[PDB]
Amino acid sequence: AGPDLLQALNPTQAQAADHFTGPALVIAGAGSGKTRTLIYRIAHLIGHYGVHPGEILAVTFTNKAAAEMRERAGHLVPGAGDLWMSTFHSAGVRILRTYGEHIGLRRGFVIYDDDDQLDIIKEVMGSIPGIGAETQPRVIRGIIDRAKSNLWTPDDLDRSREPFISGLPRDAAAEAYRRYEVRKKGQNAIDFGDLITETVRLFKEVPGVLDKVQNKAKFIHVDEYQDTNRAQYELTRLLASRDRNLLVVGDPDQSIYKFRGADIQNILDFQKDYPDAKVYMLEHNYRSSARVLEAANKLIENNTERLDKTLKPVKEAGQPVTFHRATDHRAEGDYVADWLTRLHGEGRAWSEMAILYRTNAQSRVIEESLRRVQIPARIVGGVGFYDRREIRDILAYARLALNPADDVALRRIIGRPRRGIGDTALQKLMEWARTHHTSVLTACANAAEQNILGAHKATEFAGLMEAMSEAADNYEPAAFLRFVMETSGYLDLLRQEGQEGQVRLENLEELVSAAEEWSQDEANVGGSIADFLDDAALLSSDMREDAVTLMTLHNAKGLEFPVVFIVGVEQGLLPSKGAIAEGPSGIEEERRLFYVGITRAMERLLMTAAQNRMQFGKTNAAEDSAFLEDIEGLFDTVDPYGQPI
Amino acid sequence: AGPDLLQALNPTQAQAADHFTGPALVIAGAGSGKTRTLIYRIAHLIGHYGVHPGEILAVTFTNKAAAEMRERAGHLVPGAGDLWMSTFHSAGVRILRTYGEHIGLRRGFVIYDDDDQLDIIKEVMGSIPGIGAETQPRVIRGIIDRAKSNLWTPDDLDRSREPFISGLPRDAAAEAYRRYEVRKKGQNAIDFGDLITETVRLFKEVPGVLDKVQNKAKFIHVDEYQDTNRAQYELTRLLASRDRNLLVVGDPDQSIYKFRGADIQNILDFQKDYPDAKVYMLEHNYRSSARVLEAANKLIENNTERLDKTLKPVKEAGQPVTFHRATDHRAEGDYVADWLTRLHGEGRAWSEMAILYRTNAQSRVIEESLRRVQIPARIVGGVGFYDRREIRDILAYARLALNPADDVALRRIIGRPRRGIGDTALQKLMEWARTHHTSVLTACANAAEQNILDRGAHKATEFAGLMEAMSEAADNYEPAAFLRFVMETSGYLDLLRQEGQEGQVRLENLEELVSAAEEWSQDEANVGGSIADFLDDAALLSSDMRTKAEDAVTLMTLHNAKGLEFPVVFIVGVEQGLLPSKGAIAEGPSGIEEERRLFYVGITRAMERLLMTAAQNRMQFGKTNAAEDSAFLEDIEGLFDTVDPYGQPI
DNA sequence: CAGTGCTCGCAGGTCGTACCTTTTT
DNA sequence: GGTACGACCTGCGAGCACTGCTTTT
Ligand SMILES: Nc1ncnc2c1ncn2[C@@H]1O[C@H](COP(=O)(O)OP(=O)(O)NP(=O)(O)O)[C@@H](O)[C@H]1O
Ligand SMILES: Nc1ncnc2c1ncn2[C@@H]1O[C@H](COP(=O)(O)OP(=O)(O)NP(=O)(O)O)[C@@H](O)[C@H]1O
Ligand SMILES: [Mg+2]
Ligand SMILES: [Mg+2]
Repeated sequence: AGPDLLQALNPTQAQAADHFTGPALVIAGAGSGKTRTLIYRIAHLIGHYGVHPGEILAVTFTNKAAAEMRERAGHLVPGAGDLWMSTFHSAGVRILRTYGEHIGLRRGFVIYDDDDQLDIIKEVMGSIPGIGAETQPRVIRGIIDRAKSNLWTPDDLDRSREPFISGLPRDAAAEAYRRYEVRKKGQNAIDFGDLITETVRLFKEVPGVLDKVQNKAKFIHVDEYQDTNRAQYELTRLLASRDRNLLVVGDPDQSIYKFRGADIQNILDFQKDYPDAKVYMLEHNYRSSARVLEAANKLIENNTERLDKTLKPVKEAGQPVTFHRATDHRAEGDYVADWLTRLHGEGRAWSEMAILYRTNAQSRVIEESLRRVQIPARIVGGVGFYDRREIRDILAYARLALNPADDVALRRIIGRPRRGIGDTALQKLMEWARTHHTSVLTACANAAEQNILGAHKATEFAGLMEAMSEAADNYEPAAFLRFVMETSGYLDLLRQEGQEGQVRLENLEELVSAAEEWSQDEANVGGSIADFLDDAALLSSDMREDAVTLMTLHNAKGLEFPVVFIVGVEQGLLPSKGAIAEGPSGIEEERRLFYVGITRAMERLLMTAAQNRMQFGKTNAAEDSAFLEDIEGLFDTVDPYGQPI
Repeated sequence: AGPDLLQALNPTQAQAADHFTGPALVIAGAGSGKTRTLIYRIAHLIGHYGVHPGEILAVTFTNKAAAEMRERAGHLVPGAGDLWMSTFHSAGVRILRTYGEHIGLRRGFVIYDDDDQLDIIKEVMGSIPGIGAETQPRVIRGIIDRAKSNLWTPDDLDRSREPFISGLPRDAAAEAYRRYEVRKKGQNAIDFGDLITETVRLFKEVPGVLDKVQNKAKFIHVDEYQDTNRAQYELTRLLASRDRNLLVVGDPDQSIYKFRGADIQNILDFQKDYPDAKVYMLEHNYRSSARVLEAANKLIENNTERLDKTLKPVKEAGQPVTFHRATDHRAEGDYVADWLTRLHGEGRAWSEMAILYRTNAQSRVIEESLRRVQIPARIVGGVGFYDRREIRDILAYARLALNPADDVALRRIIGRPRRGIGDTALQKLMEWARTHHTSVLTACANAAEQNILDRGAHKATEFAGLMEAMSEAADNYEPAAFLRFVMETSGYLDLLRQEGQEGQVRLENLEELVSAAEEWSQDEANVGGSIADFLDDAALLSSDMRTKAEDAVTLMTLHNAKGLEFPVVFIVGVEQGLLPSKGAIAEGPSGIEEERRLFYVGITRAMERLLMTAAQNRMQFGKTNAAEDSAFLEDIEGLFDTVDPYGQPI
């Protein structure tokens, strides 16, 4: 043990990793060693001040940094597994899974997925006066999710500034959110946002529970605090409130989540909320060559009313930062394609390189261009593996197995394994659930009996589901799924129309393969199948080698690569058609995004643009990004083969 | 040298049974020993004249007479096994199964039922000028079957006397028969009447075949010759023509089949057709008590223009013949029910008794009144066991398995084990067979390929694939287990199992079909029997196989009864409108006289007691109607004794 | 370009109609 | 009375037309 702070950390990084008690703010620029300090402190609390691992909580946004830090502390300090380290939402689960029965969340409270929460909205919209038969359900969800991100009730939504939200009348939307709650609450179901707001509701209402939890978080670490919303803050303040051992780390230049409700004021107001906090500032960049740093510092400079802090380079100015405008986007794909294999020959490993884009659609062209040259590719945050119809419906059987209520799942799974269950019979069964205010699954069992709703076809279904329930009380997750896949008939469907479907059944076996890992894994000892549906539904962009890493500019936050390709630096993408109509605040949100990208590169940064670009079936002229003007003369533009132009 | 004639037969019976070569007619009244002569000649040909059994043929109308003459043979004479004994239609089968190719019947031609005849008709009658729904199919079937009973061709039908037939224009009906032939023919298929006409057609065109068959029929016997139709006669004359050893037996008073197309002239004109024949006449009734005979003799007496022949009773006048008019038809069922039990305790066994009725609907009432009292009931000629959907649909798989072109069977099967097979796709499949002149089966295999009958393209390939599996299982497999295969693999058991509460008694019948298919191949005459051989045997069955699928009262029609006898016989529904029937009355005297022969046959079945009944009211299919005594009881009045529900005169 | 919705045409089940009653291979 | 056949809904599937690319636990 005995990790001298001064050995692996510079003097102020050391003094901050030495902070023991009280509120602390660690505020510094990109690649200044913020996270690394956060990892060394965790080791320094245990080894020096003798804090027990079980007293420590460290929370970030994406689960990629969460695992990073777990192991990261380990080869210094054992007990990475004794530490509580995850996202706010993962914590939200664990807390509400242990304490849910206090607030009216019973056994079988579900995790209603994003796509899942649409069928709910569609089913409320008919009842509501605010209309467009044209208003997209996902617009209503935008309102709701963001509202719980601000920690507002439907009543607080009646009183919001704007008389119209998105496309809607203030009171209409509020009412949707008011009938959304009643429906989902009556299904014993909670959504993403609830995992935060409901926890905040748990600590305010039952103070004795908070007290017991704060024993597990005595010493509280938060990375990426610049991206925390009002809810997350409120949860944080409540967890700190007893011992006030809260130490948050962040950068304001890096706050890219505003669209989802990120509050830049949370990191910038930290000492107004905690006057007694200590403030540590890091001025040095350890990550990048001075060549890509000067480029970053000159870009972010253009942002106005930002805290101006020193970021001084510690590395010699490296290989010049380059940009290439290729006539086509396909030639942009081939430029990156080509220049990956070149850099490879020179000795760069595939994994040390990564491709960053504004929006996901940009990845399709990139892939095939890699595929062509046969460059191993690893895409992060594409169309999910758990998004695919194959896997999704199986879990809908899995959810409905544990939760007789879910009618959002019943919709997807009643149809595909064709039981010939009627369309008009689905409406009367919804009129059965409408008249009885009832758990829908039992009405189908009672279809032959009672009010008699094609009669028996329902009794045979409740029997197939009871068979899943009895197989849900006892049987193993890996083989319980198989039971479902088989006995539902989904596997007989897929076999019967199987030529394209055979690759679909291949996915379905892989679900058993991933469920083997989950079960035979170390943290899952005696893990329930309900615990698996939990862990699947919260996954960020390991469950979701030596390959080029494709992904979005947003996802990248917190990582670093020796070589980084930023593609689609163009007016309309970087700063986006949305962010252009926003006005200065919009452009300045983007400028931070482009900043985060630039600060990812360690040795080389290669950025590209296209003269023409296609989006869904029309080719359009493309203009260089306004941001390249901001950095002009800090980079050398390049021809498809690599020389200045 | 064994079977001494003068011991078991009276002298003229003996002289007749002694006839060896040349045409011979034995013509006598009821219960005279005509059939009883027929063995003793057959036995006398073998033991005395040294005729070889394989040279002998004996023919009748009903398998019941095929049983009679087989038992009569075996239980009375050694070496009875090779004797060729069956009906005309059964003969037609065996002859056409052996020689068919000479006349253009391919290997494995299919034998259609009478029900079967209607998918063919319903297919053709849309194209012909005489329009349907006014004219239902079963009328057109009536013409064709009767046309071929006369041995006539569509052209001959254009030349019939009547300008209208049943409800139809002469040439319209003729045209339907002309397009029914071309259809049936193109399926490699033939109906019953063909089993005669085609055989007659086979002997006329190819002489060398007739010659080879006439070796097996050198000596020919025909019982019940009075009921033979024009075709049957023509088939007989041809089989006789070479050696002319034909001996026919019969009674004119007994000719009840005119509606069938029976020729009363055939037995009457025998010596005009065979001027060298011998004519033996039996004047004695061995069967019945003098009391049941006098009643018969005095009834038939009323018929006019019939040959007058003395039937003199040999048995003392027995228990008086009784008649009872019960208020209801139910009380008539109850009177029969009641009096059966009575006759039982006094020592009569159930089987010695039988109940005869005119039309089959009369049996339902009777049954339950037997069931009530719990009297064992053996019903002959009711709704067939092989008529039932369960059975019939399985054999439609069997037929179609052997014969790809059977679109009459395909209809009754393709949809039953629901395959998603198109209603509207059946019309496209029929427009495929209409456009291609093809058998239907290969259009289903060619579904995914070719013209692609879609919205279910795969559905048809999976069908023809289920049928090839039935073809290969038809290739080499046991009849018993081959049907099981069909029952399972078609999914017909699956349907009845799934909705199985009522369908369990149905899947029980399907067990019985495997049971009789098991009982059949175990049978002695079936050695190395093909399943094609079974379907042949099944579709020709008269009113053993039908009755099986003991010691019981026998229920059956007056018609079927022809040729049998019982010590006790009930005759029910002797009433104006049943005996002689509402049709027979409208026919006028010829009709009246037919029915009088029909009633005559009933009376002459009874050995010891005949008991006849009537109802004052009779329900048929809803409304209860006033019922009247039959005008025939008038004919026999003072001859019998009326009775009350308990047995004494009113 | 693609994923989703939404409407046409076709399978099968259930429910109300007409005719039945001659008789058999 | 019984059956056998012809007209009425529900049910599912495969070519339209359509419509959306921000960014995420
Ligand atoms: N005292 C040090 N000596 C050498 N390297 C260091 C030191 N401190 C930090 N680093 C390195 O600096 C790099 C980035 O550190 P990091 O913790 O990721 O900063 P960060 O602020 O969390 N990055 P970001 O979240 O994007 O702003 C890592 O490669 C560290 O190894
Ligand atoms: N010579 C006889 N000796 C003893 N019994 C006889 C003699 N002749 C006839 N019988 C019996 O009387 C029955 C009637 O004769 P049978 O020929 O069988 O009926 P049938 O003459 O054909 N009447 P039917 O069948 O209505 O035309 C026979 O079956 C014998 O039982
Ligand atoms: Mg960091
Ligand atoms: Mg006889």
